[PDB]
Amino acid sequence: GAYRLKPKRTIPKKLGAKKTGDQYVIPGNIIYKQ
Amino acid sequence: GSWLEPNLNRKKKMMKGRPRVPTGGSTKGTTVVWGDYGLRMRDHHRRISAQQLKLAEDTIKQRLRGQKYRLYKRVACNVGVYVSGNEMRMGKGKGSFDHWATRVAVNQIIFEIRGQLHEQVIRDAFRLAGHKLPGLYEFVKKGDPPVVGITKLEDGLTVEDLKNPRKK
Amino acid sequence: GGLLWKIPWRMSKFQKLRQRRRLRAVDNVVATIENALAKKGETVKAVERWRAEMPTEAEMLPKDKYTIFDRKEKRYRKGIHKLPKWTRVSQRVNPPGY
RNA sequence: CAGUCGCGUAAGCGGGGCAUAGGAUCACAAGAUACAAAAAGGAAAGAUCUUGGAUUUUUGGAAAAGCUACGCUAGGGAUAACAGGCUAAUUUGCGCAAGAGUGUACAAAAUGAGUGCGCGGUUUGGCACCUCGGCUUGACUAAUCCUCAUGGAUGCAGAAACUAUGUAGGGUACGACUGUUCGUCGAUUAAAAAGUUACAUGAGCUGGGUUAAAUACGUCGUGAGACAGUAUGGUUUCUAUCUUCUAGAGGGAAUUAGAAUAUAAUAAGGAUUAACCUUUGUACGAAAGGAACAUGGGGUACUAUUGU
RNA sequence: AACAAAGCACUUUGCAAAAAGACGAUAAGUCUAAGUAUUGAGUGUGAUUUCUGCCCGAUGCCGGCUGGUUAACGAAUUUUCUAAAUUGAAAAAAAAUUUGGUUUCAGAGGAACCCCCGGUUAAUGGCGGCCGGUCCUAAGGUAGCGAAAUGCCUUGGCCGUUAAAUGCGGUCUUGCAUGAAUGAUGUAACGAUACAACAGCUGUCUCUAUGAUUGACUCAGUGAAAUUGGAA
RNA sequence: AUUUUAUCGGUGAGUAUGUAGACUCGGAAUGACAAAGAUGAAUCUUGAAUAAUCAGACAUAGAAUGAUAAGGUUGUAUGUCAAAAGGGAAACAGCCCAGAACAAGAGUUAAGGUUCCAAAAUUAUUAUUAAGUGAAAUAAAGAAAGUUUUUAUAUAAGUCGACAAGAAGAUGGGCUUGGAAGCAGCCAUAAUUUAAAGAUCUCGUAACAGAGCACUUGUUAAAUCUUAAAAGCAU
RNA sequence: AGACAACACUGACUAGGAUAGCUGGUUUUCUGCGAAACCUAUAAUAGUAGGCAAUUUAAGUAACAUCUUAGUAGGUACAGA
Ligand SMILES: [K+]
Ligand SMILES: [K+]
Ligand SMILES: [K+]
Ligand SMILES: [K+]
Ligand SMILES: [K+]
Ligand SMILES: [Mg+2]
Ligand SMILES: [Mg+2]
Ligand SMILES: [Mg+2]
Ligand SMILES: [Mg+2]
Ligand SMILES: [Mg+2]
Ligand SMILES: [Mg+2]
Ligand SMILES: [Mg+2]
Ligand SMILES: [Mg+2]
Ligand SMILES: [Mg+2]
Ligand SMILES: [Mg+2]
Ligand SMILES: [Mg+2]
Ligand SMILES: [Mg+2]
Ligand SMILES: [Mg+2]
Ligand SMILES: [Mg+2]
Ligand SMILES: [Mg+2]
Ligand SMILES: [Mg+2]
Ligand SMILES: [Mg+2]
Ligand SMILES: [Mg+2]
Ligand SMILES: [Mg+2]
Ligand SMILES: [Mg+2]
Ligand SMILES: [Mg+2]
Ligand SMILES: [Mg+2]
Ligand SMILES: [Mg+2]
Ligand SMILES: [Mg+2]
Ligand SMILES: [Mg+2]
Ligand SMILES: [Mg+2]
Ligand SMILES: [Mg+2]
Ligand SMILES: [Mg+2]
Ligand SMILES: [Mg+2]
Ligand SMILES: [Mg+2]
Ligand SMILES: [Mg+2]
Ligand SMILES: [Mg+2]
Ligand SMILES: [Mg+2]
Ligand SMILES: [Mg+2]
Ligand SMILES: [Mg+2]
Ligand SMILES: [Mg+2]
Ligand SMILES: [Mg+2]
Ligand SMILES: [Mg+2]
Ligand SMILES: [Mg+2]
Ligand SMILES: [Mg+2]
Ligand SMILES: [Mg+2]
Repeated sequence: GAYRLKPKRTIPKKLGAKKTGDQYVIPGNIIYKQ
Repeated sequence: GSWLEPNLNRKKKMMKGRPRVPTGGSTKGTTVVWGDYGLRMRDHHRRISAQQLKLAEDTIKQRLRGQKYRLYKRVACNVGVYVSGNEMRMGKGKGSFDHWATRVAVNQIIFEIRGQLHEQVIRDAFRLAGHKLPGLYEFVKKGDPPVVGITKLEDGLTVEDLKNPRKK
Repeated sequence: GGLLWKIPWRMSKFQKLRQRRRLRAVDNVVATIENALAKKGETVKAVERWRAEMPTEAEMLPKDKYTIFDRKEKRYRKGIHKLPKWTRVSQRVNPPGY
């Protein structure tokens, strides 16, 4: 914040890779959020 | 703008930052490029203000007045320094604008000069400017080798020699 | 501060001797590993990387054996005994120029 | 997957929008489901599904204004005011370097812009480790107001003063005003300088300031009340256990068997000021003015000395 | 310096069954008072001299329309369920109407407070800016007082008092933030109130000294207390 | 109306110089994910049963904040303390070693040390310092015939120092000024002749005069012996 | 004068009937294992709950840790203009 408090704390979106190369997956598994 | 008053907004507050500390063998800004002589900061990396650089410029002009010379500036004050009150308590946001400044790495050139003058007359002008600037300064001539960190590349010394693990 | 951490800026000739021998001992561990593998015609990426960008105690300068780089110091140098666990961690190379 | 609609030659796509920013339950209201129906037939009130109305914005969701200096209890020093500690921006604290400039001339006799490199721990502050002044009596520092020695001084003739180097032995008084430290002023003085020590010292004193209950004024508040405001008044406890200290003793171990008397080396403290005359109206100086060195100023006794 | 106070002023009280006010788990009733508007109660101010100005907009109170609003009450309305009957349907059938019970909806008219109009300042309270002119307000601080018990700037300026005045007194005022019964202002008299000055007087002080008694000290008798983790 | 710029702003070009929390064309190490194999001290998961804790502190690195101050405040990475004794750091929560079940041993070692206090070297080698500098908490810029080393450089063609003498002439350059003659200031400062001699570097005069300097020759005299810079340790 | 109402009065004394997310205290030995001071929510911030997770001992393990080899995600230091 500052002279006027301004609470600014967002929920983490957790974007990016959820599975790496040569990693086993089944239908429906998220691999990359973007 | 100018080398002491940039075309930047004083409201946008800038983080303190740090001067560059070349650890990979960079010689950026350690050689005389425009003028024949130069003033080098040889001790440590600092943040110089715009009032200190303005006084240094006045000292070189006061000593060389009435003569023909061309003064170059190799630093620009593009860093806003925001100072909160010394009487204030900690917190309550970042401080307000105080002055402009510039960050200088070690063994970098500040001023260069070219003119129809004697060398000893230029050594004195840079000596006085160095006396009033923060830190320790040195006289440099055009053609001198660059500096890697705090080591000069003299006598065929190269950057690859400084990177070689074996140096004994 | 008011809490005293009495650490001298320089090392004694006894601390230096042990440092030379610890750097010498590590070289023997690497050489022993490198020679044992060469007899079998094998290699390890960690060993090939050590022998490529790390010198031996006999190839190091005294400044590199008793000091380290510190951007916060006047001359960018600092006592190697001021590094945490400096007797059990490897430290032989500093940025070029300092 | 089932149901059944759209577009498409077809493959196929479609369960809103390129992506990332709209809160439940409860209660209430509107539709469906055929579950149960407090003797029985119905119903009421319930259950399940769909849906709607929210600065429920302290947005996992209470219908909610103040004073207390008349205050109380439980706690915290987990967060303040005094002191100590850390820090040194700042300071009414200093030093060094460089030298624009002033000095009729001439940087450094004096003076020293804006600056740089530091010391120090006096002021105002930061952090949060930790919850006044006067009197009396000291001790210590030296960045020196006087007294002592001394360098420089086109700008040291002399005198006085300026600057600077040594040096803290002693001294730095009296009064008016103010609660005052501070400050202002009067009049003397060789001079009437500073600082640290819990901004030394209240189990040594004082209580004027600050200062709870009373009260009034102004201002603020709808008001109770409040104020870095102002004014009058307002309980200042303690028989010294220990260390240290000031004095005085009992016992003792001394080259040694023990005494009387007179005592050395040695140690610890104490004393610690300044001015005038003489010299001499000499040096210096146009004059005014006016040193330094040295002698004496103990005697209306001795003695010494000066006059008659 | 606070309270009270004599004085002053305002409001209230007609006494015909209870004057008002106060008291009464709440009354009878009591005080008021064996009083009666020159009585009693409440409120503010605080003898007397000289005086007490402007504003009824806000707030409070009082008065006032053949008015508005208007809860209860109530003309006029309306509904749920069920029983029986009729109509309807008479196919697997509801549905509608009347009545009984049961249970809802509903408001033309219709009180005070309130809305509206007026009165009241010794009621609570308020009493201006800008540059002779001008804007605004219910009205713009009048008389008087004024570095004050009110003053941040500030030790305001000037005069007197002091050898020396942040004090005291007088005086001028652009008074951060004086002011007229939260009364304004000036004397006599009064005050263990607060401040200032003079004379005298003094050990308050310069600067202490001596003397006296009781304790303190010693001997004999009696014999506490707070306090204490342990202590070389 | 008119042209011109080694002046200001603007546009174009540059494989020009710098600048970086919201620039990254290039780009580590580290860390992260998963697969197989191997190793290892069961350290993992699940079932059942069932707690405490929810101001942390410091060190190191790197940041925000502050003032590039705080034993300050606040994230990240690692460790210790907390809840860990023991050895080292004089004394020591957080640092350097090392994890205490109990004894014995001139036992073997870590960090750290070895003249005495105090267990162990007055042990060897090569240099520096003369200041008790320093020796277990680096005060700065800076000054300087302190000393050492290195690298250049001068020397019987006499280095270095001293001493002796010289250091001219056109000319008092022109201007300026009351005066300006090398030496207030302004402009110029190709020459000339000499063993050399600035139209003038420092004093001096009101202005001249005068005394020095640069420079020139001579005498004395060094056979590892001149001058300067840098670096190390000191003052 | 918040003055007095018999130790007490901004509301006495006495008998009966409380709470305290706060402070303090909580008593024998041996043995085994062994944290946290973080996240989320809260009328919360001295508290509490759920997780992460300490413990007990059974059932599993293609468990978990580490290294090697090959592979993958991502743009810091650095460097550059
Ligand atoms: K009115
Ligand atoms: K009215
Ligand atoms: K009216
Ligand atoms: K009605
Ligand atoms: K008036
Ligand atoms: Mg918001
Ligand atoms: Mg400097
Ligand atoms: Mg300490
Ligand atoms: Mg039934
Ligand atoms: Mg919430
Ligand atoms: Mg949420
Ligand atoms: Mg009061
Ligand atoms: Mg604390
Ligand atoms: Mg002299
Ligand atoms: Mg003496
Ligand atoms: Mg004190
Ligand atoms: Mg005391
Ligand atoms: Mg009294
Ligand atoms: Mg005693
Ligand atoms: Mg004697
Ligand atoms: Mg006689
Ligand atoms: Mg009257
Ligand atoms: Mg009555
Ligand atoms: Mg009154
Ligand atoms: Mg009155
Ligand atoms: Mg009704
Ligand atoms: Mg009507
Ligand atoms: Mg009136
Ligand atoms: Mg009035
Ligand atoms: Mg007795
Ligand atoms: Mg890239
Ligand atoms: Mg901290
Ligand atoms: Mg604990
Ligand atoms: Mg330990
Ligand atoms: Mg030792
Ligand atoms: Mg042994
Ligand atoms: Mg020994
Ligand atoms: Mg020493
Ligand atoms: Mg001339
Ligand atoms: Mg001249
Ligand atoms: Mg009261
Ligand atoms: Mg009382
Ligand atoms: Mg264990
Ligand atoms: Mg932890
Ligand atoms: Mg809530
Ligand atoms: Mg709590």
